Amino acid sequence: PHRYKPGTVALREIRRFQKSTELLIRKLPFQRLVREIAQDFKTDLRFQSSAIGALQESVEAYLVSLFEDTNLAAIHAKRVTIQKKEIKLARRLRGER
Amino acid sequence: PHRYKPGTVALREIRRFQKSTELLIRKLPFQRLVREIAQDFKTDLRFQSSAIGALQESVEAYLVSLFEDTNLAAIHAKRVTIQKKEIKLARRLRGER
Amino acid sequence: KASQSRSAKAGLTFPVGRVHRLLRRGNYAQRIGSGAPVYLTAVLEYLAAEILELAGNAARDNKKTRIIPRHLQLAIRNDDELNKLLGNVTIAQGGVLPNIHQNLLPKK
Amino acid sequence: QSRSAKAGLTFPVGRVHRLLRRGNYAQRIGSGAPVYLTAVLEYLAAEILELAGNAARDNKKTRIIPRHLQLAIRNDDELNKLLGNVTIAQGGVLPNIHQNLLPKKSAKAT
Amino acid sequence: HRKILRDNIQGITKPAIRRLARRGGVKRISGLIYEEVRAVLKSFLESVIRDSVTYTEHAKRKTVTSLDVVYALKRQGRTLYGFGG
Amino acid sequence: DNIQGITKPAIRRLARRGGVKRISGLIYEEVRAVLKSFLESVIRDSVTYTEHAKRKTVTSLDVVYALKRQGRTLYGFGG
Amino acid sequence: VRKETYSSYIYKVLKQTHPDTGISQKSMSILNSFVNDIFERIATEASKLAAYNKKSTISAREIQTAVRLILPGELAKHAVSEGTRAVTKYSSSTQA
Amino acid sequence: RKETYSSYIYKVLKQTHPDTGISQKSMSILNSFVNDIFERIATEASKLAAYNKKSTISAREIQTAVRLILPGELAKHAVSEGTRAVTKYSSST
DNA sequence: ATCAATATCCACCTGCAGATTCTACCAAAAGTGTATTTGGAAACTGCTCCATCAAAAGGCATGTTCAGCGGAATTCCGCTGAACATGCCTTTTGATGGAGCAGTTTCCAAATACACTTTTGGTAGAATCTGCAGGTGGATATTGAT
DNA sequence: ATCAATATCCACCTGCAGATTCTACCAAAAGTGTATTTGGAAACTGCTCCATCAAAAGGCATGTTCAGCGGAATTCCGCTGAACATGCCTTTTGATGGAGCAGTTTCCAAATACACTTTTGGTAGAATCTGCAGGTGGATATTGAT
Ligand SMILES: [Mn+2]
Ligand SMILES: [Mn+2]
Ligand SMILES: [Mn+2]
Ligand SMILES: [Mn+2]
Ligand SMILES: [Mn+2]
Ligand SMILES: [Mn+2]
Ligand SMILES: [Mn+2]
Ligand SMILES: [Mn+2]
Ligand SMILES: [Mn+2]
Ligand SMILES: [Mn+2]
Ligand SMILES: [Mn+2]
Ligand SMILES: [Mn+2]
Ligand SMILES: [Mn+2]
Ligand SMILES: [Mn+2]
Ligand SMILES: [Mn+2]
Ligand SMILES: [Mn+2]
Repeated sequence: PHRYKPGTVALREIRRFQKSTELLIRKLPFQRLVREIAQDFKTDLRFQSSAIGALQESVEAYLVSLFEDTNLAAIHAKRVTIQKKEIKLARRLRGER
Repeated sequence: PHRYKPGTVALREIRRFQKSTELLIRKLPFQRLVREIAQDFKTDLRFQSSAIGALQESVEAYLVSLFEDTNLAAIHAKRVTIQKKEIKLARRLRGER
Repeated sequence: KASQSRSAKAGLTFPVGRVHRLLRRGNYAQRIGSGAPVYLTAVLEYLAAEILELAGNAARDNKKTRIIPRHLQLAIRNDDELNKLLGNVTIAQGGVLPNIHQNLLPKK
Repeated sequence: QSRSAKAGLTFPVGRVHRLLRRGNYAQRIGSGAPVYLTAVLEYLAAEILELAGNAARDNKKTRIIPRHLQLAIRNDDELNKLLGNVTIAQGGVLPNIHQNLLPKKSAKAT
Repeated sequence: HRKILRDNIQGITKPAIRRLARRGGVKRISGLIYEEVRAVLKSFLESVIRDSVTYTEHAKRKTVTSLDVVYALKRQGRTLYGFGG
Repeated sequence: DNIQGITKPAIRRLARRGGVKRISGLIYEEVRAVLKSFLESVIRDSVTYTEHAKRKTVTSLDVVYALKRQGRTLYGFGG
Repeated sequence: VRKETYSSYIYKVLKQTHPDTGISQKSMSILNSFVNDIFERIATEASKLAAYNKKSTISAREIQTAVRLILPGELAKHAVSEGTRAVTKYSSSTQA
Repeated sequence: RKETYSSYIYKVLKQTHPDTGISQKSMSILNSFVNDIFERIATEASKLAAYNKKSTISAREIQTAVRLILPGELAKHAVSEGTRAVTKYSSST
């Protein structure tokens, strides 16, 4: 049988996604979420199409921006695994609470 | 022969300094530097007193704010000593580049 | 004949006419509605008293009667809403809230 | 002849002058200001366009698309700073994999 | 029976989150990250939708436009290109 | 060196107020680096306001506006 | 040359509620910048609002939404309250 | 009948690299870019003016503006191009 | 180092979305030429408050002693990536209804434009009341030698 | 658990930078009245495009196995910072000619205006050109067990 040492396909993935630029969260599920979130403000709200996109491109940009920082908080603790505690610090330093 | 344990005057000083709001950099030295630095932009420049006051106040505020972030960085590495590598991450996770 | 001030009308003690003056010449738009300055002034005086009250407590809590910057800082920093509204504002002479991380203390 | 022409600019000096007026920035607007700005705006547009194409060029392509823009930007000390807190829709991220995350122990040639 | 659905933050699948961090260069993801990432993602959209809708409501409209999401983003320092403005 | 004038103690103090307990040896010259790099970014902006206002002196409100456009707003000196 | 601030007011408002409490020089300088700071904050978002809606005017509705955007939760609440009161109590543009 | 800088961007592009083409959305982004910076400058200009008790925003404000809102090399080149065009605008008497 | 399984690369291919190319109706723009209102650069110098220096304060520089923190070396388990299979629901292509955004016209309430009248917060500043930083001495908590 | 050596507390009282009640003059607001002007809130409605249900279609999420290897608990040690007493040089403090920043009068170069008249860049559209995504293939790497 063939087995790729752990962390090898992962790196295949990193190289992969940094080369492309398509959104990475499923469209509808996302739309759903937005809608849900919005409902809590104004009911019966119609969303222009692109408003979901500008919304999604936005969030994804952020989460990726945030992940890089998170990954730096990892390598810092002399590790290579992003832990819930990195995000805390990562967000804590970009200043977000 | 009296002597304090390594790190007991530290906190005494931490606690001592967080209670106050006195500027911590001697004024003349600071004043010089501010001028030394402005020279590179325009020669024979006169500085309002307060204009130098504004700078020290803000610069110090900034440095203090950064030291807190730096310390957090160190505690993340399961250390309690702020190293150069600390200030470095603290800044990287703030944009300063 | 007789007459009060617009501030007087709105039950305000902050200058309504002034805020209206600043609003017009402040280059924000061609027209400045007649109620807008009244509304704005109301908000301002509000917040104005809001920091003031808090800053006052800060001071009194320490048996002092005169508000110094330290109080305003301690004030702004403990208030959640103010702390957020003024997060990117630094108060000249305000010091910092006392706080020593656990990993630096023995116990207590 | 148009002011754009009367200035060597391809950008609408006329436009910019108006925008500035019906824009609420000052009571009055110096006659030369709109020129000076249209020039500054043209310059930048070209600067990025230059670096943008280059990215397309390097990728064997002829049509500048967002990734190119986003690449031109994140790789230019100048632009990446002027556009630090701007997000390019469909831009991607400069390829980069931290060393601590790479494989091995010295297996190069000697 | 026939008419049932659900609210959606779990709509952000573990595989997706994994992908984002992948593009962000993360190689090894500890399991507590996911619900964590979700937590964050939620309050981001929450923060942007809010301000963004405050805009629709002011326009007296009932249709969130894109220069709606956009001005909301700008307001907050996060500026977006590719949708107007 | 005037930047050297920012004594090892001052760095130490700020770092106390900052909550730091133990300071490694390198921190000192590093902190100086940061500090200068800050003052520079601020004064450049500051002085530019000065030359525009066609003055020779650098007003307090000149620092203030500089600091403001950097997103570092300051209360206590006007503006 | 004359220069005006919000000081007198800031002070009267302080004194209204808490009489035996004073305010230092810097403090007043700070509270003044705070008011101006926010004044602009608000008047500016307002400016953008109107602008956004091809409207050539700043009504109270603008100052409102602005206030709504700029200020945080419980504080945006109280502000708007205070805003709409002051205005209503102002439309008693008769005897009073 | 909304406006936009698309038309000129395209010219400016072709002038140097006539072969290069600019995608639909790439164009939309560029428009944003221009409006963005246009915005920053005007605003800074507006303040420089206001700060200095002036009712007019001259090319002098526009300049300082540029200096404040752009990085060295971009700022440098801008001030040139800026001066240039405004000098040539007066050359045309 | 060698051999097998895989992923990546690089060249020729091609239908299709989206760019390239004129044609031309045009309404919102941009240029043009006085008539005419105005702010900015100018000339002067009244007036702070900036640069400069001498002289007693006090924080900093420094070399020594060594506690305890950091980083290396080590050991181990359980956490998460790789692989593979199952069938769920996301994505896609329309087709269709109508909710709302958006283009237009419209007229008057609400706002700008002075002239003129009343009112006020800013100020120089002598008279003077007072909050509190700062220096004292003794109760009271904390730290470390043993 | 027991002292000392010090740090911290706190009620107690006091002098000076600086707040306070005072009378007060006023350039400049803020207010007010009639006239002239208009930009938006309302009423009507063309058509763009947002919400859906539809039934096939498979790309992609989810669950379970397996173990490799990374993270965490743990031991030990070299050395780097904290603490400390010192006594000298650098910053702090109080006083001053005067360098430039604000204060004000000014006179046309430069910027609004309102009306026209010439020109240009967006728009629904129609004949048509074309850069590159989406696929396969054979050569060329890259991984990893052996
Ligand atoms: Mn791949
Ligand atoms: Mn609160
Ligand atoms: Mn770079
Ligand atoms: Mn460059
Ligand atoms: Mn109004
Ligand atoms: Mn240890
Ligand atoms: Mn009075
Ligand atoms: Mn005391
Ligand atoms: Mn009395
Ligand atoms: Mn009207
Ligand atoms: Mn089927
Ligand atoms: Mn095992
Ligand atoms: Mn290991
Ligand atoms: Mn002189
Ligand atoms: Mn044409
Ligand atoms: Mn291809």
